[PDB]
Amino acid sequence: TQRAEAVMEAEYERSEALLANMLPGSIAERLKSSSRSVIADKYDEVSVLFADIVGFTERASTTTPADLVRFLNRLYGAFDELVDKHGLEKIKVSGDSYMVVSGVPRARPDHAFALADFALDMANVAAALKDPHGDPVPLRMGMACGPVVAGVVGSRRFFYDVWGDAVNVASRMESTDSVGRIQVPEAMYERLKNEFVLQERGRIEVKGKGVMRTWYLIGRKADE
Amino acid sequence: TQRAEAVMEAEYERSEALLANMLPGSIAERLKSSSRSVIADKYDEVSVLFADIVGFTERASTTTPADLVRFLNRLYGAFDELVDKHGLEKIKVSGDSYMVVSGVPRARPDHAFALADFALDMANVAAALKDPHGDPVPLRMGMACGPVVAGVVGSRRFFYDVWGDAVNVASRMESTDSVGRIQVPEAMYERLKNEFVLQERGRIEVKGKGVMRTWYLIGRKADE
Ligand SMILES: CNc1ccccc1C(=O)O[C@H]1[C@@H](O)[C@H](n2cnc3c(=O)[nH]c(N)nc32)O[C@@H]1COP(=O)(O)OP(=O)(O)OP(=O)(O)O
Ligand SMILES: CNc1ccccc1C(=O)O[C@H]1[C@@H](O)[C@H](n2cnc3c(=O)[nH]c(N)nc32)O[C@@H]1COP(=O)(O)OP(=O)(O)OP(=O)(O)O
Ligand SMILES: [Mn+2]
Ligand SMILES: [Mn+2]
Ligand SMILES: [Mn+2]
Ligand SMILES: [Mn+2]
Repeated sequence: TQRAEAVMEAEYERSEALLANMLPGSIAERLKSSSRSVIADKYDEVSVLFADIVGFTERASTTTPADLVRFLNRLYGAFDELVDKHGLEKIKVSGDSYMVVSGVPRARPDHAFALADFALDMANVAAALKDPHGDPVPLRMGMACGPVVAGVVGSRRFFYDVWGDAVNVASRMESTDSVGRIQVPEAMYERLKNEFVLQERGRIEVKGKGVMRTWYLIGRKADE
Repeated sequence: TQRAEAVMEAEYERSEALLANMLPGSIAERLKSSSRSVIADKYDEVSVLFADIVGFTERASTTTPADLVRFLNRLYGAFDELVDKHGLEKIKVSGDSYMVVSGVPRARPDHAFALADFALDMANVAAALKDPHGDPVPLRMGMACGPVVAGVVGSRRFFYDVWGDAVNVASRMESTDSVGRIQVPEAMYERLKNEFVLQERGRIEVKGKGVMRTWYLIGRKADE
């Protein structure tokens, strides 16, 4: 029975390790509580980041669809290493778009700073990496902070997603960005300007907000 | 020892039941195994659908953020039962977006017809129901077909997903679609046209493909 008792726990360890990989800590437990209630938690202030590969579909002429997924897995493996180093939250991946959130599931007041350190690190990572044909991997990166709702929707193939205004403006900060830069709205610049160094881009038209003044994040302030 | 076995059996069962709903079973094993290969399998003939709710962010003015998440779970959970009815593959609910696939894991000659019957059924069920404020639920829908790659990318937050040209043009079919219509490209039209009624929209600009002749799925043909 020991040859089965040890194997049942070895299979439990593998199962728990997968669930852990796919879901944040508290979320996996909530989904095993066998609570019929839905997971929708309000968060007062979180920072969200989107990073998106510049001209990914043009690569479909020189690269096969399977090698493009092998590319994504390689590049995301490098980014996943970086999210663990910074202790942040990877939410999801939408093709060539990588979403990282700071301040969920465990809220933290320095969310903005931590994501800003992350974005600058991510910039240095992609800058060092080559696509399937030895060429560079250009990125558009945008951030935003604010009230968000995080939770799990649906009965199958579910994940912990986050919804809110800050995901909507961070999405625009990324799409409206010039390749190689980290774009932030006026609201985040206000949060960052004390510890970070930023360059004013100017006015920008948002797809659902209107017109905003934007800033580019270049690095931490010199400690001297 | 007696009470120890009683709880440990149940805990093992929670993880397995949770895990069962989270991924296709054989990909969960490939993920629990020590394989260094990319979980990426090529599939020839698959149809992909993208749905997205029209003006979701604006509903936050009348509905609380958590009731919006509860709504998304009520709405897409209803469609989750419709995918099963049609024997298709739900990929995810991301933001207010939904991805359903036809032709993975098992290939079916009617992959395009089965997903077209599903989208039309989905458009009828959405039309028959209200949002929490009592207003209608207008959707944008896009469909496409062709060779696809299905699997998992990255080392953290494993999620079973689908990539390819079909998922690229289905997302553009949805984003560029008029509200309440189901948009498909010329290639998809050419597949459906002998069992379904289609109306040409015409040549429209789509990102990464140029100018495409698009159509609107209207409904099934009168079998006399
Ligand atoms: C033959 N095409 C592919 C083969 C293998 C893997 C991916 C593709 C592919 O075309 O991926 C694209 C979308 O399907 C894929 N994609 C986007 N959203 C989703 C999504 O939500 N799900 C999946 N599975 N794939 C998605 O991302 C890719 C890039 O989309 P963007 O919209 O970001 O544009 P871009 O070419 O990079 O130029 P630009 O953005 O700088 O203007
Ligand atoms: C204050 N906003 C909210 C409060 C509670 C619940 C949801 C929201 C909200 O705005 O959710 C949006 C994103 O935060 C949330 N979201 C989560 N992840 C993502 C993501 O990766 N991308 C985007 N764009 N949005 C995301 O999805 C939601 C819908 O996004 P869309 O841009 O598709 O819809 P729309 O702009 O309302 O209308 P239309 O253009 O479709 O007509
Ligand atoms: Mn891109
Ligand atoms: Mn993208
Ligand atoms: Mn929407
Ligand atoms: Mn969306």
